[PDB]
Amino acid sequence: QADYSGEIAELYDLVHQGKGKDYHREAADLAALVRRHSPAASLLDVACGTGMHLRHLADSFGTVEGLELSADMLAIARRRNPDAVLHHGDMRDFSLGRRFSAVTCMFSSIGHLAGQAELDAALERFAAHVLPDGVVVVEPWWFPENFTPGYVAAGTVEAGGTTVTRVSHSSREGEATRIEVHYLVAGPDRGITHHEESHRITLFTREQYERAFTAAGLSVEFMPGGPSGRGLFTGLPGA
Amino acid sequence: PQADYSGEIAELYDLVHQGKGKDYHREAADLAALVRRHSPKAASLLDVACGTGMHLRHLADSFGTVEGLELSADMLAIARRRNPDAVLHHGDMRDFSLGRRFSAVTCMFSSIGHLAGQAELDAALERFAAHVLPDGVVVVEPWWFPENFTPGYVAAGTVEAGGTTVTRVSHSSREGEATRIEVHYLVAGPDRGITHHEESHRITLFTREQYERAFTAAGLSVEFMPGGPSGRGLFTGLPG
Ligand SMILES: CN[C@H]1[C@@H](O)[C@@H](C)O[C@H](OP(=O)(O)OP(=O)(O)OC[C@H]2O[C@@H](n3cc(C)c(=O)[nH]c3=O)C[C@@H]2O)[C@@H]1O
Ligand SMILES: CN[C@H]1[C@@H](O)[C@@H](C)O[C@H](OP(=O)(O)OP(=O)(O)OC[C@H]2O[C@@H](n3cc(C)c(=O)[nH]c3=O)C[C@@H]2O)[C@@H]1O
Ligand SMILES: Nc1ncnc2c1ncn2[C@@H]1O[C@H](CSCC[C@H](N)C(=O)O)[C@@H](O)[C@H]1O
Ligand SMILES: Nc1ncnc2c1ncn2[C@@H]1O[C@H](CSCC[C@H](N)C(=O)O)[C@@H](O)[C@H]1O
Repeated sequence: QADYSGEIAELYDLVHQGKGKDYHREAADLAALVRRHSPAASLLDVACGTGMHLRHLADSFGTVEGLELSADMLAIARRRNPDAVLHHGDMRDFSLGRRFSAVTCMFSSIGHLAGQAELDAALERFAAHVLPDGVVVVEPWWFPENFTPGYVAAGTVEAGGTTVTRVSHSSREGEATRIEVHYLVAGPDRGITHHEESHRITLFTREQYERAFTAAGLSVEFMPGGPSGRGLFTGLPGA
Repeated sequence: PQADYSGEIAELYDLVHQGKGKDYHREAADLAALVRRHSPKAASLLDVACGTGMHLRHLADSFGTVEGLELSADMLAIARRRNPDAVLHHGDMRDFSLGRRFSAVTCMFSSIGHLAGQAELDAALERFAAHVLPDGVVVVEPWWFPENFTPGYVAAGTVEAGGTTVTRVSHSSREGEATRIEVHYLVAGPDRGITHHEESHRITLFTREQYERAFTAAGLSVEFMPGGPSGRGLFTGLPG
Protein backbone atom coordinates (compact mmCIF):
# COMPACT_ATOMS: atom_id res chain seq x y z
CA GLN A 1 0.00 0.00 0.00
CA ALA A 2 0.87 3.75 -0.02
CA ASP A 3 -2.15 5.13 1.81
CA TYR A 4 -1.76 4.76 5.61
CA SER A 5 -4.62 2.30 6.15
CA GLY A 6 -5.87 -0.89 7.68
CA GLU A 7 -3.28 -2.60 9.81
CA ILE A 8 -0.61 -0.05 8.93
CA ALA A 9 -2.67 2.65 10.49
CA GLU A 10 -3.48 0.52 13.56
CA LEU A 11 0.23 -0.23 13.89
CA TYR A 12 1.61 3.31 13.39
CA ASP A 13 1.34 4.48 17.02
CA LEU A 14 3.13 1.51 18.50
CA VAL A 15 5.82 1.39 15.82
CA HIS A 16 6.88 4.99 16.60
CA GLN A 17 6.74 4.50 20.36
CA GLY A 18 9.20 1.65 19.73
CA LYS A 19 11.27 4.12 17.71
CA GLY A 20 11.50 6.50 20.69
CA LYS A 21 9.49 9.30 19.00
CA ASP A 22 8.35 11.67 21.77
CA TYR A 23 5.26 13.60 20.79
CA HIS A 24 5.11 15.16 24.29
CA ARG A 25 8.56 16.73 23.81
CA GLU A 26 7.80 17.62 20.16
CA ALA A 27 4.39 19.05 21.03
CA ALA A 28 6.00 21.05 23.91
CA ASP A 29 8.76 22.31 21.68
CA LEU A 30 6.25 23.22 18.98
CA ALA A 31 3.90 24.99 21.40
CA ALA A 32 6.94 27.05 22.48
CA LEU A 33 7.99 27.65 18.94
CA VAL A 34 4.54 29.12 18.26
CA ARG A 35 4.27 31.33 21.35
CA ARG A 36 7.65 32.76 20.27
CA HIS A 37 5.88 34.12 17.17
CA SER A 38 2.21 34.33 18.35
CA PRO A 39 2.42 35.05 22.15
CA ALA A 40 -2.03 31.65 21.94
CA ALA A 41 -5.45 30.90 20.74
CA SER A 42 -5.57 28.26 18.06
CA LEU A 43 -3.63 25.63 16.13
CA LEU A 44 -4.36 23.50 12.93
CA ASP A 45 -2.23 20.34 12.57
CA VAL A 46 -2.32 19.29 8.90
CA ALA A 47 -1.77 15.56 8.25
CA CYS A 48 -2.20 15.12 11.89
CA GLY A 49 -2.27 11.37 11.21
CA THR A 50 -3.25 9.49 14.38
CA GLY A 51 -3.57 12.71 16.41
CA MET A 52 -0.56 12.29 18.67
CA HIS A 53 0.75 15.83 18.47
CA LEU A 54 -2.83 17.19 18.86
CA ARG A 55 -3.33 15.22 22.06
CA HIS A 56 -0.43 17.08 23.76
CA LEU A 57 -1.13 20.37 22.14
CA ALA A 58 -4.73 20.54 23.35
CA ASP A 59 -3.65 21.73 26.80
CA SER A 60 -1.56 24.43 25.21
CA PHE A 61 -4.05 26.43 23.09
CA GLY A 62 -7.62 27.63 23.28
CA THR A 63 -8.49 25.52 20.14
CA VAL A 64 -6.79 22.77 18.11
CA GLU A 65 -8.01 21.17 14.84
CA GLY A 66 -6.74 18.59 12.46
CA LEU A 67 -6.74 17.83 8.73
CA GLU A 68 -5.96 14.31 7.53
CA LEU A 69 -6.40 12.52 4.17
CA SER A 70 -6.51 8.89 5.36
CA ALA A 71 -9.84 7.82 6.83
CA ASP A 72 -8.35 4.98 8.92
CA MET A 73 -5.60 7.25 10.33
CA LEU A 74 -8.30 9.83 11.10
CA ALA A 75 -10.55 7.40 13.01
CA ILE A 76 -7.68 6.83 15.43
CA ALA A 77 -7.16 10.56 15.82
CA ARG A 78 -10.95 11.03 16.58
CA ARG A 79 -10.81 8.34 19.24
CA ARG A 80 -7.71 9.90 20.76
CA ASN A 81 -9.26 13.36 20.55
CA PRO A 82 -13.05 12.94 20.87
CA ASP A 83 -13.67 16.67 21.70
CA ALA A 84 -11.63 18.12 18.82
CA VAL A 85 -12.75 18.94 15.35
CA LEU A 86 -10.89 16.85 12.83
CA HIS A 87 -11.35 17.33 9.09
CA HIS A 88 -11.13 14.81 6.24
CA GLY A 89 -9.35 16.63 3.48
CA ASP A 90 -6.31 17.27 1.36
CA MET A 91 -3.60 19.77 2.31
CA ARG A 92 -3.42 20.81 -1.37
CA ASP A 93 -7.05 21.87 -1.73
CA PHE A 94 -9.03 22.72 1.40
CA SER A 95 -10.98 25.52 3.00
CA LEU A 96 -12.30 25.63 6.48
CA GLY A 97 -13.28 29.29 6.47
CA ARG A 98 -11.32 30.10 9.66
CA ARG A 99 -7.82 31.03 10.52
CA PHE A 100 -5.54 29.81 13.30
CA SER A 101 -2.55 31.17 15.15
CA ALA A 102 -0.41 28.28 14.07
CA VAL A 103 -0.68 25.93 11.13
CA THR A 104 1.65 22.99 11.52
CA CYS A 105 2.74 20.11 9.26
CA MET A 106 4.99 17.54 10.95
CA PHE A 107 7.16 14.47 10.39
CA SER A 108 7.90 15.02 6.71
CA SER A 109 4.24 14.74 5.65
CA ILE A 110 4.95 17.43 3.12
CA GLY A 111 7.09 14.96 1.13
CA HIS A 112 3.99 13.16 0.10
CA LEU A 113 3.54 16.13 -2.22
CA ALA A 114 4.54 15.36 -5.80
CA GLY A 115 6.35 18.51 -7.11
CA GLN A 116 6.69 22.29 -6.91
CA ALA A 117 3.07 22.96 -8.08
CA GLU A 118 1.63 20.74 -5.31
CA LEU A 119 4.08 22.26 -2.72
CA ASP A 120 3.24 25.91 -3.57
CA ALA A 121 -0.43 24.92 -3.46
CA ALA A 122 -0.36 23.58 0.13
CA LEU A 123 1.74 26.52 1.21
CA GLU A 124 -0.90 28.88 -0.36
CA ARG A 125 -3.47 26.86 1.54
CA PHE A 126 -1.47 27.24 4.85
CA ALA A 127 -0.87 30.98 4.47
CA ALA A 128 -4.62 31.31 3.84
CA HIS A 129 -5.45 29.63 7.16
CA VAL A 130 -3.02 31.54 9.35
CA LEU A 131 -3.80 34.72 11.34
CA PRO A 132 -1.52 37.60 10.43
CA ASP A 133 0.44 37.59 13.67
CA GLY A 134 0.49 33.84 13.40
CA VAL A 135 2.95 31.25 12.10
CA VAL A 136 3.28 28.33 9.64
CA VAL A 137 5.52 25.47 10.71
CA VAL A 138 6.57 22.71 8.33
CA GLU A 139 9.04 19.91 9.06
CA PRO A 140 10.47 18.81 5.75
CA TRP A 141 11.78 15.58 4.38
CA TRP A 142 15.55 15.36 3.93
CA PHE A 143 17.03 17.47 1.18
CA PRO A 144 18.93 15.65 -1.67
CA GLU A 145 22.39 16.56 -0.42
CA ASN A 146 21.45 14.74 2.90
CA PHE A 147 19.69 11.69 1.50
CA THR A 148 21.55 8.44 2.36
CA PRO A 149 20.57 5.78 -0.22
CA GLY A 150 20.61 2.07 0.61
CA TYR A 151 19.56 2.89 4.21
CA VAL A 152 18.14 -0.04 6.22
CA ALA A 153 16.24 0.55 9.47
CA ALA A 154 15.24 -2.34 11.71
CA GLY A 155 13.24 -2.06 14.91
CA THR A 156 11.14 -4.16 17.23
CA VAL A 157 8.62 -3.26 19.91
CA GLU A 158 6.33 -5.19 22.26
CA ALA A 159 3.20 -3.88 24.00
CA GLY A 160 0.05 -5.57 25.30
CA GLY A 161 1.54 -9.02 24.57
CA THR A 162 1.84 -7.91 20.90
CA THR A 163 5.29 -7.67 19.20
CA VAL A 164 5.82 -5.54 15.99
CA THR A 165 8.95 -5.62 13.83
CA ARG A 166 9.47 -3.09 11.06
CA VAL A 167 12.21 -2.97 8.41
CA SER A 168 12.59 -0.13 5.94
CA HIS A 169 14.79 0.09 2.87
CA SER A 170 15.47 3.44 1.20
CA SER A 171 16.66 3.98 -2.37
CA ARG A 172 16.82 6.87 -4.87
CA GLU A 173 14.08 7.29 -7.49
CA GLY A 174 14.10 10.57 -9.54
CA GLU A 175 13.86 13.45 -6.95
CA ALA A 176 12.32 11.15 -4.38
CA THR A 177 13.16 8.47 -1.94
CA ARG A 178 11.41 5.19 -2.56
CA ILE A 179 11.16 3.73 0.97
CA GLU A 180 9.89 0.16 1.03
CA VAL A 181 8.59 -1.13 4.39
CA HIS A 182 7.82 -4.60 5.75
CA TYR A 183 6.31 -5.52 9.05
CA LEU A 184 5.93 -8.76 10.99
CA VAL A 185 3.16 -8.69 13.53
CA ALA A 186 2.84 -11.23 16.29
CA GLY A 187 0.69 -11.90 19.32
CA PRO A 188 -0.12 -14.81 21.56
CA ASP A 189 -3.64 -15.34 20.13
CA ARG A 190 -3.75 -13.54 16.75
CA GLY A 191 -0.69 -15.38 15.35
CA ILE A 192 1.91 -13.87 12.94
CA THR A 193 0.97 -11.81 9.86
CA HIS A 194 3.14 -10.18 7.19
CA HIS A 195 2.73 -6.59 5.87
CA GLU A 196 4.25 -4.18 3.42
CA GLU A 197 3.88 -0.61 2.12
CA SER A 198 5.94 1.43 -0.40
CA HIS A 199 6.01 5.21 -0.54
CA ARG A 200 7.49 7.91 -2.73
CA ILE A 201 8.69 10.79 -0.54
CA THR A 202 9.73 13.73 -2.70
CA LEU A 203 13.24 15.10 -2.15
CA PHE A 204 12.52 18.82 -2.33
CA THR A 205 15.50 21.15 -1.93
CA ARG A 206 15.87 23.77 0.74
CA GLU A 207 15.36 26.37 -1.99
CA GLN A 208 12.14 24.73 -3.32
CA TYR A 209 10.55 24.74 0.13
CA GLU A 210 11.55 28.39 0.53
CA ARG A 211 10.17 29.20 -2.93
CA ALA A 212 6.80 27.94 -1.82
CA PHE A 213 6.79 29.89 1.44
CA THR A 214 7.69 33.14 -0.44
CA ALA A 215 5.03 32.52 -3.17
CA ALA A 216 2.51 32.05 -0.36
CA GLY A 217 3.61 35.49 0.89
CA LEU A 218 5.31 34.10 3.96
CA SER A 219 8.78 35.10 5.08
CA VAL A 220 10.83 31.98 5.68
CA GLU A 221 13.47 30.68 8.02
CA PHE A 222 15.11 27.27 8.25
CA MET A 223 16.25 25.90 11.60
CA PRO A 224 18.48 22.77 11.62
CA GLY A 225 18.11 19.65 13.66
CA GLY A 226 14.41 19.68 14.37
CA PRO A 227 12.46 16.86 15.84
CA SER A 228 13.72 14.31 13.28
CA GLY A 229 17.16 15.72 12.40
CA ARG A 230 15.60 17.14 9.20
CA GLY A 231 15.17 20.59 10.57
CA LEU A 232 12.09 22.77 10.56
CA PHE A 233 10.80 25.68 8.48
CA THR A 234 8.59 28.46 9.78
CA GLY A 235 6.69 31.11 7.87
CA LEU A 236 5.21 34.44 8.99
CA PRO A 237 2.66 36.23 6.74
CA GLY A 238 3.14 39.74 5.35
CA ALA A 239 6.20 39.36 3.09
CA PRO B 1 5.99 -22.50 3.94
CA GLN B 2 8.90 -25.00 3.62
CA ALA B 3 9.40 -27.59 6.43
CA ASP B 4 12.65 -28.85 4.99
CA TYR B 5 15.51 -26.54 6.16
CA SER B 6 16.47 -25.75 2.56
CA GLY B 7 17.64 -22.75 0.49
CA GLU B 8 17.50 -19.47 2.31
CA ILE B 9 16.70 -20.77 5.79
CA ALA B 10 19.89 -22.83 5.52
CA GLU B 11 22.16 -19.89 4.48
CA LEU B 12 20.83 -17.83 7.39
CA TYR B 13 20.67 -20.43 10.03
CA ASP B 14 24.15 -19.84 11.33
CA LEU B 15 23.89 -16.04 11.47
CA VAL B 16 20.45 -16.25 12.99
CA HIS B 17 21.65 -18.53 15.77
CA GLN B 18 24.75 -16.44 16.60
CA GLY B 19 22.19 -13.67 16.70
CA LYS B 20 20.20 -15.72 19.26
CA GLY B 21 23.34 -16.03 21.38
CA LYS B 22 23.84 -19.74 20.72
CA ASP B 23 27.31 -20.82 21.84
CA TYR B 24 28.18 -23.99 19.99
CA HIS B 25 31.70 -23.82 21.53
CA ARG B 26 30.52 -24.08 25.13
CA GLU B 27 27.89 -26.62 24.04
CA ALA B 28 30.68 -28.88 22.60
CA ALA B 29 32.89 -28.33 25.65
CA ASP B 30 30.04 -29.48 27.90
CA LEU B 31 29.34 -32.43 25.63
CA ALA B 32 32.92 -33.66 25.50
CA ALA B 33 33.13 -33.39 29.33
CA LEU B 34 29.90 -35.41 29.67
CA VAL B 35 30.93 -37.99 27.07
CA ARG B 36 34.25 -38.50 28.84
CA ARG B 37 32.88 -38.58 32.43
CA HIS B 38 31.01 -41.62 31.29
CA SER B 39 33.60 -42.99 28.82
CA PRO B 40 36.99 -41.80 29.98
CA LYS B 41 38.79 -43.20 26.92
CA ALA B 42 36.32 -41.99 24.28
CA ALA B 43 37.85 -40.85 21.06
CA SER B 44 35.05 -41.06 18.44
CA LEU B 45 31.65 -39.31 17.94
CA LEU B 46 28.61 -39.26 15.62
CA ASP B 47 26.31 -36.15 15.61
CA VAL B 48 22.91 -37.09 14.24
CA ALA B 49 21.04 -34.36 12.38
CA CYS B 50 24.25 -32.25 12.55
CA GLY B 51 22.64 -29.45 10.55
CA THR B 52 25.17 -26.85 9.45
CA GLY B 53 27.69 -28.90 11.47
CA MET B 54 28.54 -26.23 14.02
CA HIS B 55 28.91 -28.63 17.03
CA LEU B 56 31.14 -30.99 14.99
CA ARG B 57 33.71 -28.33 14.11
CA HIS B 58 34.30 -27.73 17.84
CA LEU B 59 34.02 -31.43 18.53
CA ALA B 60 36.94 -32.14 16.20
CA ASP B 61 39.18 -30.46 18.76
CA SER B 62 38.09 -32.89 21.54
CA PHE B 63 37.88 -36.26 19.77
CA GLY B 64 40.23 -37.84 17.26
CA THR B 65 37.31 -38.97 15.06
CA VAL B 66 33.95 -37.25 14.40
CA GLU B 67 31.22 -37.91 11.83
CA GLY B 68 27.74 -36.54 11.16
CA LEU B 69 24.31 -37.53 9.79
CA GLU B 70 21.82 -35.02 8.28
CA LEU B 71 18.62 -35.33 6.19
CA SER B 72 18.75 -31.90 4.44
CA ALA B 73 21.10 -31.51 1.43
CA ASP B 74 21.38 -27.80 1.69
CA MET B 75 22.27 -28.06 5.44
CA LEU B 76 24.63 -30.99 4.81
CA ALA B 77 26.31 -28.95 2.03
CA ILE B 78 27.16 -26.16 4.56
CA ALA B 79 28.40 -28.67 7.17
CA ARG B 80 30.79 -30.31 4.68
CA ARG B 81 32.18 -26.86 3.84
CA ARG B 82 32.75 -26.24 7.53
CA ASN B 83 34.18 -29.75 7.95
CA PRO B 84 36.48 -30.64 5.00
CA ASP B 85 38.36 -33.38 6.91
CA ALA B 86 35.23 -35.15 8.10
CA VAL B 87 32.99 -37.85 6.68
CA LEU B 88 29.39 -36.61 6.81
CA HIS B 89 26.54 -38.79 5.53
CA HIS B 90 23.22 -38.14 3.74
CA GLY B 91 20.20 -39.79 5.29
CA ASP B 92 17.74 -40.23 8.02
CA MET B 93 17.96 -40.88 11.76
CA ARG B 94 15.05 -43.30 11.46
CA ASP B 95 16.66 -45.73 9.00
CA PHE B 96 20.37 -45.53 8.44
CA SER B 97 23.32 -47.83 8.52
CA LEU B 98 26.97 -46.80 8.57
CA GLY B 99 29.60 -49.50 8.92
CA ARG B 100 30.66 -48.66 12.48
CA ARG B 101 30.20 -47.65 16.08
CA PHE B 102 31.28 -44.54 18.02
CA SER B 103 32.08 -43.64 21.66
CA ALA B 104 29.22 -41.10 21.58
CA VAL B 105 26.08 -40.53 19.45
CA THR B 106 24.54 -37.07 19.79
CA CYS B 107 21.34 -35.49 18.60
CA MET B 108 21.15 -31.84 19.54
CA PHE B 109 18.84 -28.84 19.66
CA SER B 110 15.63 -30.81 19.77
CA SER B 111 16.17 -32.34 16.31
CA ILE B 112 14.58 -35.39 17.88
CA GLY B 113 11.37 -33.40 18.05
CA HIS B 114 11.17 -33.75 14.28
CA LEU B 115 9.98 -37.38 14.61
CA ALA B 116 6.26 -37.96 14.31
CA GLY B 117 5.54 -40.61 16.91
CA GLN B 118 6.67 -43.42 19.23
CA ALA B 119 7.33 -45.80 16.37
CA GLU B 120 9.75 -43.31 14.85
CA LEU B 121 11.17 -42.22 18.18
CA ASP B 122 11.96 -45.88 19.04
CA ALA B 123 13.23 -46.46 15.48
CA ALA B 124 15.81 -43.70 15.95
CA LEU B 125 16.89 -44.67 19.44
CA GLU B 126 17.37 -48.21 18.09
CA ARG B 127 19.67 -46.83 15.37
CA PHE B 128 21.59 -44.78 17.94
CA ALA B 129 22.05 -47.88 20.13
CA ALA B 130 23.33 -49.72 17.04
CA HIS B 131 26.03 -47.06 16.51
CA VAL B 132 27.41 -46.65 20.09
CA LEU B 133 30.22 -48.52 21.88
CA PRO B 134 29.44 -50.59 25.08
CA ASP B 135 31.59 -48.28 27.18
CA GLY B 136 29.90 -45.29 25.50
CA VAL B 137 26.96 -42.94 25.73
CA VAL B 138 24.09 -41.64 23.70
CA VAL B 139 22.95 -38.08 24.25
CA VAL B 140 19.72 -36.54 23.01
CA GLU B 141 18.45 -33.02 23.71
CA PRO B 142 14.73 -33.27 23.77
CA TRP B 143 12.06 -30.80 22.71
CA TRP B 144 9.85 -29.38 25.44
CA PHE B 145 7.61 -31.72 27.35
CA PRO B 146 3.85 -31.03 27.24
CA GLU B 147 3.84 -30.00 30.91
CA ASN B 148 6.16 -27.08 29.85
CA PHE B 149 4.88 -25.97 26.40
CA THR B 150 3.56 -22.42 26.10
CA PRO B 151 0.91 -22.05 23.45
CA GLY B 152 1.01 -18.51 22.19
CA TYR B 153 4.78 -18.01 22.59
CA VAL B 154 6.45 -15.29 20.46
CA ALA B 155 10.22 -14.89 19.81
CA ALA B 156 11.58 -11.89 17.91
CA GLY B 157 15.25 -11.35 17.19
CA THR B 158 17.31 -9.11 14.88
CA VAL B 159 20.94 -9.40 13.80
CA GLU B 160 23.37 -7.61 11.44
CA ALA B 161 26.63 -8.94 10.01
CA GLY B 162 28.55 -7.54 7.03
CA GLY B 163 25.68 -5.57 5.45
CA THR B 164 23.08 -8.33 5.76
CA THR B 165 20.34 -7.62 8.30
CA VAL B 166 18.06 -10.48 9.34
CA THR B 167 15.00 -10.39 11.54
CA ARG B 168 13.15 -13.47 12.73
CA VAL B 169 9.86 -13.77 14.41
CA SER B 170 8.26 -17.03 15.56
CA HIS B 171 4.90 -17.95 16.88
CA SER B 172 3.91 -21.27 18.41
CA SER B 173 0.64 -23.09 19.09
CA ARG B 174 -0.56 -26.55 20.12
CA GLU B 175 -1.42 -28.94 17.24
CA GLY B 176 -2.39 -32.35 18.54
CA GLU B 177 0.64 -33.97 20.04
CA ALA B 178 2.82 -31.30 18.44
CA THR B 179 4.03 -27.77 18.60
CA ARG B 180 3.04 -25.81 15.53
CA ILE B 181 5.95 -23.28 15.14
CA GLU B 182 5.52 -20.64 12.40
CA VAL B 183 8.60 -18.52 11.64
CA HIS B 184 9.06 -15.47 9.44
CA TYR B 185 12.11 -13.65 8.24
CA LEU B 186 12.73 -10.27 6.77
CA VAL B 187 16.10 -10.08 5.07
CA ALA B 188 17.50 -6.76 3.98
CA GLY B 189 20.49 -4.98 2.57
CA PRO B 190 21.57 -1.73 0.82
CA ASP B 191 21.56 -3.18 -2.71
CA ARG B 192 19.48 -6.25 -2.19
CA GLY B 193 16.44 -4.40 -0.75
CA ILE B 194 14.10 -6.42 1.48
CA THR B 195 12.92 -10.04 1.03
CA HIS B 196 10.49 -12.05 3.13
CA HIS B 197 10.81 -15.77 4.01
CA GLU B 198 8.89 -18.24 6.11
CA GLU B 199 8.79 -21.77 7.47
CA SER B 200 6.41 -23.88 9.54
CA HIS B 201 7.16 -27.05 11.43
CA ARG B 202 5.46 -29.60 13.62
CA ILE B 203 7.65 -30.47 16.54
CA THR B 204 6.42 -33.45 18.49
CA LEU B 205 5.71 -32.83 22.17
CA PHE B 206 6.95 -36.12 23.57
CA THR B 207 6.49 -36.80 27.21
CA ARG B 208 9.44 -37.60 29.26
CA GLU B 209 8.18 -41.13 29.67
CA GLN B 210 8.01 -41.55 25.85
CA TYR B 211 11.70 -40.64 25.46
CA GLU B 212 12.53 -42.97 28.39
CA ARG B 213 10.52 -45.85 26.80
CA ALA B 214 12.47 -45.40 23.53
CA PHE B 215 15.89 -45.55 25.20
CA THR B 216 14.79 -48.46 27.32
CA ALA B 217 13.36 -50.30 24.30
CA ALA B 218 16.81 -49.99 22.68
CA GLY B 219 18.80 -51.48 25.56
CA LEU B 220 19.87 -48.12 26.92
CA SER B 221 19.60 -47.26 30.55
CA VAL B 222 18.34 -43.67 30.48
CA GLU B 223 18.74 -40.64 32.72
CA PHE B 224 17.31 -37.12 32.28
CA MET B 225 19.45 -34.12 33.20
CA PRO B 226 17.62 -30.81 33.84
CA GLY B 227 18.62 -27.51 32.26
CA GLY B 228 20.93 -28.46 29.41
CA PRO B 229 21.85 -26.31 26.46
CA SER B 230 18.40 -24.70 26.06
CA GLY B 231 16.28 -25.21 29.14
CA ARG B 232 15.03 -28.51 27.90
CA GLY B 233 17.36 -30.82 29.65
CA LEU B 234 19.43 -33.62 28.26
CA PHE B 235 18.77 -37.33 28.09
CA THR B 236 21.76 -39.74 28.40
CA GLY B 237 21.73 -43.46 27.51
CA LEU B 238 24.38 -46.15 28.29
CA PRO B 239 24.28 -49.72 26.85
CA GLY B 240 23.57 -52.50 29.36
C1 LIG C 1 5.48 10.24 7.71
N1 LIG C 1 6.93 10.19 7.59
C2 LIG C 1 7.61 8.92 7.68
C3 LIG C 1 6.91 7.87 6.82
O1 LIG C 1 6.72 8.41 5.50
C4 LIG C 1 7.69 6.57 6.69
C5 LIG C 1 7.06 5.65 5.63
O2 LIG C 1 9.03 6.82 6.27
C6 LIG C 1 9.71 7.70 7.14
O3 LIG C 1 9.63 7.12 8.42
P1 LIG C 1 10.90 7.10 9.39
O4 LIG C 1 11.17 8.56 9.62
O5 LIG C 1 10.38 6.11 10.38
O6 LIG C 1 12.10 6.46 8.49
P2 LIG C 1 13.07 5.20 8.88
O7 LIG C 1 13.63 5.50 10.27
O8 LIG C 1 12.44 3.90 8.58
O9 LIG C 1 14.25 5.49 7.85
C7 LIG C 1 14.96 6.74 7.87
C8 LIG C 1 14.84 7.47 6.54
O10 LIG C 1 15.60 8.68 6.57
C9 LIG C 1 16.63 8.64 5.59
N2 LIG C 1 17.84 9.32 6.12
C10 LIG C 1 18.24 9.12 7.39
C11 LIG C 1 19.37 9.79 7.88
C12 LIG C 1 19.82 9.59 9.31
C13 LIG C 1 20.05 10.63 7.03
O11 LIG C 1 21.15 11.32 7.42
N3 LIG C 1 19.62 10.81 5.77
C14 LIG C 1 18.54 10.16 5.32
O12 LIG C 1 18.17 10.37 4.03
C15 LIG C 1 16.81 7.20 5.25
C16 LIG C 1 15.42 6.67 5.42
O13 LIG C 1 14.69 6.95 4.25
C17 LIG C 1 9.03 9.07 7.19
O14 LIG C 1 9.79 9.99 7.99
C1 LIG D 1 16.15 -27.33 15.59
N1 LIG D 1 15.27 -26.81 16.64
C2 LIG D 1 14.66 -25.51 16.48
C3 LIG D 1 13.95 -25.42 15.13
O1 LIG D 1 13.34 -26.70 14.91
C4 LIG D 1 12.99 -24.22 15.02
C5 LIG D 1 12.06 -24.31 13.84
O2 LIG D 1 12.21 -23.93 16.21
C6 LIG D 1 12.98 -23.92 17.40
O3 LIG D 1 13.92 -22.82 17.35
P1 LIG D 1 14.22 -21.98 18.74
O4 LIG D 1 14.44 -23.10 19.65
O5 LIG D 1 15.15 -20.92 18.31
O6 LIG D 1 12.77 -21.44 19.12
P2 LIG D 1 12.12 -19.99 19.37
O7 LIG D 1 13.05 -18.96 19.95
O8 LIG D 1 11.51 -19.68 18.04
O9 LIG D 1 10.95 -20.26 20.41
C7 LIG D 1 11.01 -21.13 21.49
C8 LIG D 1 10.01 -22.24 21.39
O10 LIG D 1 9.92 -22.90 22.65
C9 LIG D 1 8.60 -22.92 23.11
N2 LIG D 1 8.72 -22.70 24.55
C10 LIG D 1 9.62 -21.82 25.01
C11 LIG D 1 9.78 -21.64 26.36
C12 LIG D 1 10.78 -20.64 26.89
C13 LIG D 1 9.01 -22.40 27.21
O11 LIG D 1 9.12 -22.25 28.54
N3 LIG D 1 8.11 -23.30 26.73
C14 LIG D 1 7.97 -23.44 25.38
O12 LIG D 1 7.09 -24.35 24.87
C15 LIG D 1 7.87 -21.84 22.37
C16 LIG D 1 8.59 -21.83 21.06
O13 LIG D 1 8.07 -22.84 20.21
C17 LIG D 1 13.67 -25.29 17.58
O14 LIG D 1 14.41 -25.35 18.81
N1 LIG E 1 -2.21 15.39 0.57
C1 LIG E 1 -2.39 15.11 1.88
N2 LIG E 1 -3.20 15.83 2.66
C2 LIG E 1 -3.33 15.54 3.99
N3 LIG E 1 -2.71 14.50 4.58
C3 LIG E 1 -1.85 13.73 3.88
C4 LIG E 1 -1.65 13.98 2.45
N4 LIG E 1 -0.77 13.08 2.00
C5 LIG E 1 -0.46 12.27 3.03
N5 LIG E 1 -1.11 12.68 4.14
C6 LIG E 1 -1.02 12.10 5.48
O1 LIG E 1 0.27 12.36 6.04
C7 LIG E 1 0.42 11.44 7.10
C8 LIG E 1 1.86 10.97 7.18
S1 LIG E 1 2.13 10.28 8.78
C9 LIG E 1 2.45 11.77 9.71
C10 LIG E 1 1.64 11.71 11.01
C11 LIG E 1 1.66 12.86 12.01
N6 LIG E 1 1.84 14.17 11.38
C12 LIG E 1 2.75 12.54 13.04
O2 LIG E 1 3.66 13.36 13.14
O3 LIG E 1 2.76 11.47 13.72
C13 LIG E 1 -0.58 10.35 6.84
O4 LIG E 1 -1.65 10.49 7.76
C14 LIG E 1 -1.11 10.59 5.44
O5 LIG E 1 -2.45 10.10 5.27
N1 LIG F 1 14.77 -37.71 10.13
C1 LIG F 1 15.92 -36.98 10.21
N2 LIG F 1 17.19 -37.50 10.15
C2 LIG F 1 18.29 -36.74 10.21
N3 LIG F 1 18.22 -35.39 10.34
C3 LIG F 1 17.03 -34.79 10.45
C4 LIG F 1 15.79 -35.55 10.36
N4 LIG F 1 14.75 -34.71 10.47
C5 LIG F 1 15.26 -33.49 10.59
N5 LIG F 1 16.61 -33.55 10.57
C6 LIG F 1 17.50 -32.40 10.70
O1 LIG F 1 17.43 -31.93 12.05
C7 LIG F 1 18.08 -30.66 12.01
C8 LIG F 1 17.48 -29.82 13.14
S1 LIG F 1 18.03 -28.20 13.04
C9 LIG F 1 19.37 -28.34 14.24
C10 LIG F 1 20.71 -28.47 13.55
C11 LIG F 1 21.89 -28.87 14.40
N6 LIG F 1 21.78 -30.21 15.02
C12 LIG F 1 22.13 -27.87 15.51
O2 LIG F 1 22.32 -28.32 16.63
O3 LIG F 1 22.19 -26.66 15.32
C13 LIG F 1 17.90 -30.13 10.59
O4 LIG F 1 19.16 -30.05 9.94
C14 LIG F 1 17.07 -31.20 9.88
O5 LIG F 1 17.32 -31.35 8.46
